[PDB]
Parts: sequence; structure tokens; C-alpha cells
Amino acid sequence: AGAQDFVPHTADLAELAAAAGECRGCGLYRDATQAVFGAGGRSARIMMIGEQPGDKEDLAGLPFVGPAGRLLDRALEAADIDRDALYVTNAVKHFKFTRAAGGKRRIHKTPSRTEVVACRPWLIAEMTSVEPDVVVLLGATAAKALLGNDFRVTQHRGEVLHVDDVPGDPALVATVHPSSLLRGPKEERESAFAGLVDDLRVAADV
Ligand SMILES: O=c1cc[nH]c(=O)[nH]1
Ligand code: SF4
Repeated sequence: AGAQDFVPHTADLAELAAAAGECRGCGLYRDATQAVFGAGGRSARIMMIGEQPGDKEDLAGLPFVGPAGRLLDRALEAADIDRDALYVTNAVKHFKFTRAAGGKRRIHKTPSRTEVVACRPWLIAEMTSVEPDVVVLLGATAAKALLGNDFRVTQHRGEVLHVDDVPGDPALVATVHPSSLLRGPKEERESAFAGLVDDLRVAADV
């Protein structure tokens, strides 16, 4: 059942976000500071979904406000997409993490498929509330949430996909997670950034 009994019968994003603050659909709510719901409005035509809030998001209450968010903002700007017009959220709403000794931050840990499926009712409610024309899946966890646990982002870059069990049958575009472009060889990061821009443009051109 997961988060299902915690999701209210409302499409109002403010009411949904407040209810998510109360969610116990999996165990992640316990150590996290708060739930991080999506940001944006129901008029948005483009919904973007990441994996989970990170250290900064857990305390800001907003998605994509750390380094990965800054890289995403650079990609959106290059793609001529206004972040204010998007609805941005994550597959899981509570930060899953650990700390390492000497660490400079809390380290995100990958949600289990079990936690993703537990939290999915929130994603469904968000999609029902926003009725996006296109959904950008940033990274493996988000893409698998809607396209299946076996889905490989690397094999379907910037392809326009459509599956039958998604609300409103929006177009789906799976792409690299912005966090992946933060580190690595310069030429590899630059090529990967260009591909993210391409994928965002495909989505915006739906
Ligand atoms: O909101 C956020 C921030 C970092 N990484 C994610 O997947 N989502
Ligand atoms: S991660 Fe999702 S399902 Fe789990 S407690 Fe948080 S909001 Fe509920």
C-alpha cells in the first residue's frame, strides 16, 4: 500500500504537500527533516522528476537547490526553458542518507525499488494535479519509477516514450541525472551536458 492511504482526494498542490509532510508510507520520513514536495504550478506543461531531495533540499523544503540544481539551471537556460514554468519534483519525498566521518555533507543513499513504489502515489497525484504534456525523468531511479525497474536511461537517451499506465499519457523523456555531470573528465562532462540540453529541448518541443 505504501503512501496510498496518506494521499488526500485533492489535486491542490498545497494540500498535497501538507499531507506529504505527514506521510509514513515507508521508513524514510523518520530521519529526514521534512518531506520535500514538488515546486511549481498546475499550469506547467513540463514536469521534471529527480530521485530524492539531497542534503540542501531536506533543509530548504524545495527541490534542486544544491549543486545538481545549479547545473540543471544552466542546462534549462541553454535550452531556453524557464524553471519558473516547470513543475519539479522527485520520485521519493524524504531524503535517505548517511554521514561519513570527516564528511562535509550528508550523503544520499539510493532508494530501494520498494521505497520508490511506496512513494509513487505522490508522483501519480502530482501528475493528476498538473496534467503535464511531457515528463522529464532525470536519472535512473525516476525513469524506472514510471518505465520499469529494468529500464536503462543510457540506452534510451532523449527518445520520446509513452507508456499506458501513466496518467494523461504524457510524453516521457528520460535523461542523465544532473549530479552525474558534476564530476568526471572535462570533455565527458561537456558532451554529457550538451546531451542533457538536447533532451530538454526534445521535451520542450513536445
Ligand atoms: O531535488 C533534488 C536534488 C538533488 N537530487 C535530486 O534527485 N533531486
Ligand atoms: S519517502 Fe515517500 S512514501 Fe516514504 S515516508 Fe516519505 S513521502 Fe511517504
